[PDB]
Amino acid sequence: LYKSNHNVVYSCKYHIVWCPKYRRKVLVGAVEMRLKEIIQEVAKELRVEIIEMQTDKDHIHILADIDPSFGVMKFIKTAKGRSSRILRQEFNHLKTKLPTLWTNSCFISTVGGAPLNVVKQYIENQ
Amino acid sequence: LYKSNHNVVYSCKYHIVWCPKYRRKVLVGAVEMRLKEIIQEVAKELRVEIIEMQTDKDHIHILADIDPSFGVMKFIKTAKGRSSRILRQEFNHLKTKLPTLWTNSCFISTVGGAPLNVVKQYIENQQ
DNA sequence: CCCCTAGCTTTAGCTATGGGGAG
DNA sequence: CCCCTAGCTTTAGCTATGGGGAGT
Ligand SMILES: [Mn+2]
Repeated sequence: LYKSNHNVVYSCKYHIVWCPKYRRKVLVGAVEMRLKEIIQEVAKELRVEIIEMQTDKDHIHILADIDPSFGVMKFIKTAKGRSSRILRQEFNHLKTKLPTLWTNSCFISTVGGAPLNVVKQYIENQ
Repeated sequence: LYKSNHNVVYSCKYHIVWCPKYRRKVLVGAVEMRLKEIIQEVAKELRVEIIEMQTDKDHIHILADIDPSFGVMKFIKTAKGRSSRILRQEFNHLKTKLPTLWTNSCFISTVGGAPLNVVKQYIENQQ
């Protein structure tokens, strides 16, 4: 459930989705395997909580908990950016067949239900 | 439902709650009236979408849509900070009875349900 | 709507409530 | 757990995945 940063009590979870360039179904086999590895590593390094993360031929789906003071875009930037660089060094076709691994676009959807009774305990905890 | 910033397709809504210092029930009458006014003004200025916002004696409750690239804490900072300064200039007791209007704490809860079928249209919209 | 730019990491490749520009 | 600091607006009063020092 909830977690607390310096004086900020939060529960922030997002549904993030992004596709490779031209929607090329390259996220398969060893590539999708490596992709998830690097993102988990990034998440640990950026204190991001990876909840759900399944990969599909032409897109990835991540559900993460991120400190509102940190920023979703910051996580996405390291995720997309590092993956592209690292992958393009291992899987050569990613570099030759595509100018970049990803696009400058992503899908962000906030997830969570109105947590009544947790609001009241917060208030009384003040 | 969804809005698009430069290449980012988003739907980010938060439930924000914060209380005045010492939980002093000062957010009533003309004070609560002015509080909501200023926040609405701030929201317009920061392109924040004020959905729900009711005030209570010892705490405010806001439900807003915020561009993920902008940041929730940025909106919160301007909201708490501006309100505190402006209010304490109008309602004198707020300055004399309290050292500051708010505390350095707030409650942030993400709200929204898994939008299947919007995910797919996004993907297919990627050409 | 697209190419450029500054900012920052991956020092390559992605973000910036981004910018300026058609005509 | 708290007081200080830099950053930024409100130029007062609030944030910073904040900091550093005392600390069951
Ligand atoms: Mn899917």
